[PDB]
Amino acid sequence: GYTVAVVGATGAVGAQMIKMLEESTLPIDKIRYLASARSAGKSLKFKDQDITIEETTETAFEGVDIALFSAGSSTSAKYAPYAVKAGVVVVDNTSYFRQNPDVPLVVPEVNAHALDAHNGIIACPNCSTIQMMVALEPVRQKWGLDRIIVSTYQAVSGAGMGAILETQRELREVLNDGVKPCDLHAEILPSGGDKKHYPIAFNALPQIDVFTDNDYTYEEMKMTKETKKIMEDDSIAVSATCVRIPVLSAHSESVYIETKEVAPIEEVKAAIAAFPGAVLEDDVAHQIYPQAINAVGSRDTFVGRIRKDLDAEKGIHMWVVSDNLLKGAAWNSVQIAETLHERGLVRPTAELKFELK
Amino acid sequence: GYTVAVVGATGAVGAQMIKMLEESTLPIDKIRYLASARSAGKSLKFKDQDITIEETTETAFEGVDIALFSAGSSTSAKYAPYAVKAGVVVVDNTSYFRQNPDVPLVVPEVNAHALDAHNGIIACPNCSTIQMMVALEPVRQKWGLDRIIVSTYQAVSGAGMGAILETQRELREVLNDGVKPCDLHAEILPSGGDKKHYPIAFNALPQIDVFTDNDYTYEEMKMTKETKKIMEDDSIAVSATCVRIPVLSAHSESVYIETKEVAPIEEVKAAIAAFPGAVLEDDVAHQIYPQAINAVGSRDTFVGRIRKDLDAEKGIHMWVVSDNLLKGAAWNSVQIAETLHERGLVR
Ligand SMILES: Nc1ncnc2c1ncn2[C@@H]1O[C@H](COP(=O)(O)O)[C@@H](O)[C@H]1OP(=O)(O)O
Ligand SMILES: Nc1ncnc2c1ncn2[C@@H]1O[C@H](COP(=O)(O)O)[C@@H](O)[C@H]1OP(=O)(O)O
Ligand SMILES: O=C(O)c1cccc(C(=O)O)c1C(=O)O
Ligand code: NA
Ligand code: NA
Ligand code: NA
Repeated sequence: GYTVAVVGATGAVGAQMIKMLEESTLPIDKIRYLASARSAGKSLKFKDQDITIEETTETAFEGVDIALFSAGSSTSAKYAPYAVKAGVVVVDNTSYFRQNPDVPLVVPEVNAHALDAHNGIIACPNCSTIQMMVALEPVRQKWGLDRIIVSTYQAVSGAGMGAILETQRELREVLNDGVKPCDLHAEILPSGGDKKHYPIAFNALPQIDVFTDNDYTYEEMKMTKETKKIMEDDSIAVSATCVRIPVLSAHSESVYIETKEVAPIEEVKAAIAAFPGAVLEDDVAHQIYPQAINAVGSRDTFVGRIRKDLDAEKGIHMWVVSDNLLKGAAWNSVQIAETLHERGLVRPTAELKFELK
Repeated sequence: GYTVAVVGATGAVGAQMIKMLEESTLPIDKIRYLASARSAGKSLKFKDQDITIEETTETAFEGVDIALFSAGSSTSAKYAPYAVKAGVVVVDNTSYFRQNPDVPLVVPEVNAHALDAHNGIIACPNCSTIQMMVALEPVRQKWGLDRIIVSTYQAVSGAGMGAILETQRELREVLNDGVKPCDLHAEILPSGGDKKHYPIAFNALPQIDVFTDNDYTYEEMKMTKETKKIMEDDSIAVSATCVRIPVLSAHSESVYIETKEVAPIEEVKAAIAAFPGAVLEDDVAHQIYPQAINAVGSRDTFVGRIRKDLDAEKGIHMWVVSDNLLKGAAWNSVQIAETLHERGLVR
C-alpha cells in the first residue's frame, strides 16, 4: 500500500480530496494531512480514524509515496519541489506547474498517456478546463476542433472556503435583514489577490483571477493555454469569458465550437454519450439538460443543449456542467493517482527538474 | 395632454411603467390602470393620486390616446386590435406582434425612424435584445457586423413578480432551513408556460421560454430574429444561448461579434461611449466593468470587458449589462411614447 499525503486537507478542495480518497481504489497503508501551522495539532477524520494535521514544511514528506496538493499555487511552489526531491510523486491542483514542459497536464480520459513521462509532478488543470475537455475530446477525435469560444458560469467554491462563507453571509444579509445588494461589504470576491472586492449576492462578476496584460483574466488565459497543452494542438483557437455567479458548487459553461469537418449533430450526441466521464443529458422535448444543482456530488460531466449554429456549417453550441470540486479538482486528482498506480508510475524520479525555493 | 392607459399595471413590468410615466416628459391629462378581472377595483398611485384599477375589456379603450401593453401575448393578441380600432396608438411589450411586417419593432436610439410607418401598433423588443442592440449599433454603424454569438445571464424579474418571489423563497429554504437545492419545490421557472418546473436557487437554468423545432428556445430565436429586423439586415448571423441565473434584476450578456472591417479596440470603446443610451464602464486596471447590482434603477446600458479575440482578426468580446425592467421593457416603451409625441405620430 502507499503512504498518501493531502496538502491543504482543511480547505474546500481538501475536504473533497479526503472523500475521494476514502472512496478510492488506491491501496492506502497510511494517510497524512498537511496544512498551515494554524491547523497543525488539530484533528480530522479519515473514515473512522482521527488524523492529526501537520504543518507543511520542507521536511514533511519523508516516507510519503504520493502527495496531493491543494493549498494554493504559492504552497505548491514552496514545497512540491522538496516532496519530489524526497521521492514523492506529486499530483498538483494549482496553476503553478501546469505550463512547465517537464510536467504532464492531465485529464485521464483525454491524455492519460502523458503520465508515462512524468518527472515527479503531475498537474491537474483548472476546474473549468477539465469539464470542457471531457465534453469536447470525443468531438475532436472524430471531427477535429478548429476553435472554441466559451462563456462560463462559475460557482464560488472554486475560490475557497472563505468565498463560500462570504456568499452565504451576503445572501442572508439581503434575504433575512433587508440589506440592499449594492450596500453589501465584501472582502474576498472576485479575487482574494486583487485590490477591490465586490458583492456576489444577486450579481454576476465578469472577473475570475487577476487581469493579465492582454485584458483577459488569468482564468480566461488558463482555459486557452491549458486547452492547447491537453489536446496537444497549439492550432486550436480558444477565447473565453469567465464569470462568477451566485452558485456554491458546480460550474456551467456555454460552449461554442467549430469542428474541422461537419459533424452530424446526432452523432456528436452519440460520441459524447459514448465517452467515459461524459453523460449525455439532452432531451429538450422533456426539458432535459444539465443543471448545476443536480451535478453536485457526482464525478460525471454532463452535456446537453447540443445543437448546430444557425449559420456556421461547422458550428455547434452546447451546455456543460460538472461539480467543480470533484471532476474539477479532487476527483481528477485522485483519478490521476489511481491511474499512476494502475500503470506502475508511482516511484521516485531519477533526476530533480524543479527549482528549490 | 394625453389620456394614457397602462395594461397590466399590477405586474413587475407594469409597476416600472408607472414609475417611468411618472418621471416622463409626456404631457399626461389622464392616466388609467388596467389589469385582470381580479385586480379590477383596487387602487394604485400615480404620484400622490389614487387610481382605480379597471378590468381590461373590449370597450375599455375608448377615449385613450396611448396604451402601453405589458400583460403577456394572450392579453395583447385579443385586446390590442380593438384598441387600434378605437383610435388608440398601442405600444406593445409582448412578443405577439414583433414579427408582423406592418409593425415597427423599435429601440429609439437605433431605429426611431421606423415609428413613421406605424399603423396603430408599435412593438417593443425583448429585454435581452434591446441592451444588445444599444451596445452594438455604434459598432455596426462604423465597421459593420458579420455575426453575433451571445450567452446571456438573465435575472428572474423578466419572468414576472411570481418568479421573483419563488426565487427569494427558494433561497431562504436553502440558507435558513438547510434544504438541498435539488430537493426544492418549484412552480414557475424556467418557463411558466412549460410542463416541468425547476429550482433557480444556486442554479443556472439553460432555458428561457419554451423550445422550438430547431432546439433553440423561443428566447434564443427572438434574439436572432429581432436583431435582423431592428438592424434591418438579414445577413447578420446571430446565435444565442439564454440562461436564467439567481439575480433579481438586471440582465448580463457575454457578447461575441465579428465585424465586417477590423475595428480597433480603442475606437470601439470610444464609439460605444459616444452612443446615446450606452455607457462605457471599462477600466480593468481598477477592476471596472458592468455589474448587475450597480445597473439596477438606471435607464442606461453598460458595456465593458471590451477586447479583441485572441485569433479571429475581426472578432471582439464584450460584457453588456442593463436593468431588464427599465431599458429592457418599461423605459424602452415610455421612450417610444415620448418619441411618438415629439415626432407628432400620436394620432
Ligand atoms: N502556508 C501554507 N502551508 C500549507 N497549507 C496552507 C498554507 N496556507 C494555506 N494553506 C492551506 O490551503 C487550504 C486553503 O483552502 P481554502 O482556500 O478552501 O480555505 C487550507 O487547507 C489551508 O490550511 P489552513 O486551514 O491550515 O489555513
Ligand atoms: N387576462 C388578463 N387581462 C388583463 N391583464 C392581465 C390578464 N392576465 C394577467 N394580466 C396582468 O398581467 C400582469 C402580469 O404581471 P407579472 O407577469 O409580473 O405576474 C399583471 O398586471 C396582471 O394583472 P393581475 O394582477 O390582474 O393578474
Ligand atoms: O492558487 C490560487 O490562488 C488558485 C486559486 C483558485 C484556482 C486556481 C487555479 O488556477 O485553478 C489557483 C491557482 O492555482 O492559481
Ligand atoms: Na459517457
Ligand atoms: Na453575415
Ligand atoms: Na453613450
